[PDB]
Amino acid sequence: AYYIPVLPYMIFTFGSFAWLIAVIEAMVAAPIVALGVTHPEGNEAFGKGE
Amino acid sequence: AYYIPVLPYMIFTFGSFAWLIAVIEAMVAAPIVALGVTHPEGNEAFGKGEFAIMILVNVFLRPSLMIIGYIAAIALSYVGVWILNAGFDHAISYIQGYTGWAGVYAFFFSILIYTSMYLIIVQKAFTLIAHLPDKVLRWIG
Amino acid sequence: LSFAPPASDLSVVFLGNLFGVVDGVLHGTGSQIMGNMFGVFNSAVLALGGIIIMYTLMVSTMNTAHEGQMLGQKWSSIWIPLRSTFGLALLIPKASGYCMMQVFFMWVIVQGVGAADKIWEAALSYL
Amino acid sequence: LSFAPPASDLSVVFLGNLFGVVDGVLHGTGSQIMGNMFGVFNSAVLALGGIIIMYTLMVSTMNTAHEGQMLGQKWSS
Amino acid sequence: MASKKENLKSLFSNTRTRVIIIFTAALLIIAVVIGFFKIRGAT
Amino acid sequence: MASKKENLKSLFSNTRTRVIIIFTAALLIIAVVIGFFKIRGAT
Repeated sequence: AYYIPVLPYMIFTFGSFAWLIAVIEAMVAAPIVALGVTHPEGNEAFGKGE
Repeated sequence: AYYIPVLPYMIFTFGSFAWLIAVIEAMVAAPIVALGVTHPEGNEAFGKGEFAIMILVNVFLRPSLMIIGYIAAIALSYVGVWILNAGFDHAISYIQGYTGWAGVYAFFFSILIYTSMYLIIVQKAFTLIAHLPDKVLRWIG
Repeated sequence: LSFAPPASDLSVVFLGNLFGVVDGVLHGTGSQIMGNMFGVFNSAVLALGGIIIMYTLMVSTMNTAHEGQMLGQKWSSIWIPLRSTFGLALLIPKASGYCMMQVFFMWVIVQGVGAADKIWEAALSYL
Repeated sequence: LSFAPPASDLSVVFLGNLFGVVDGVLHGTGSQIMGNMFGVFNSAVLALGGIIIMYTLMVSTMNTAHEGQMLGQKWSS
Repeated sequence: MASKKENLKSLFSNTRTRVIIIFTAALLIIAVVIGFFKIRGAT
Repeated sequence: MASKKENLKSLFSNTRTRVIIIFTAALLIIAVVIGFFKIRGAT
């Protein structure tokens, strides 16, 4: 009667929170990826854009 | 009132002493890089320079990224707590037949969720300090 | 540009009482086990490295023997002398029990320390 | 519909409350330690990227001096 | 004949190559000076 | 092709290769002497 009615709420919080940590990871990754513009390495036009 | 107020200190010392391990790692790797310098393969001035560069950038960068993780962690704890505050009151409504003792321990139960979730909310934030540096090395190399 | 960390930070003095004394990078003194133990460890790695380099010498001249060409083709002969002297020099411990290669990595550690101080100081000033 | 989340969603509200203000995408301010950390952090990374850029510039120039071509081969003009 | 000095002189002699490298150098140096500027501003 | 001995002899025969190899063997023997002397002095 108790654990299950609330447990998916908790799991969805941990999911959206993993999303939070991942978007912070992205905005820390931004400087390196746009710094990679100066390098013409690879057939891509973005340098190291993978 | 106790465990969270000190927690960032505990995990920050763990990450910092891990950085210390990175330091001994680097300074024992140093003579091996020196030995690889005198290697007769090729004509490069670095030889097996990939190790030199990667552990070099690892140890050089580790401090600043643990700092950014620390401060982003105090930042993330607040968003976590207001997410939990905004979600808790509606997440319990129908749970609070639910009469008598059912109303009582259910009341109990909600705190044993609230704070316990709180306990790990900030906690994951602080795996965040342990999270950026290593994953950082996976993009540069 | 560059920036040496403030004198009052405990990061560098904790480095100092751990590793002891590093020439030209730090002046604090602590438990001097380090200097001597990595001095002897560098000497041992020097011996085994001389053995391994002699091994690579026989194998390199052996591959050159398969080719029969003078002056060698697998290696550039103008960079071997400079390369060998720089590596050998970078592998001499001093009386402190430390090479100059470890000197540049302790330099990099204190520079990363300084970067951390920079970020953390900007943060604290903003608060 | 065009990709435009509603006004009443708290996703963007706490998003911006975490990252202070972001120009042209976010309206509102919160705990703005975030802005200063990205300022100093971007400055540090652009200085470091600059020194790596000159390092790679010397590498490319020595490679193209070895080859004898102009501005290298992989690097264009 | 041909050497590193000859290559650097040949690259410098070409007007278009010379000008594009001096613009790129100007961009990088102005980047590092503004970098220094908000280091000293941050401190 | 000739045996390894002839290529080996021709390799010493060149004055420039000879001097660089004896010089490198000189640093090698010196380095192993440093290793011996301080593993002894340390003990």
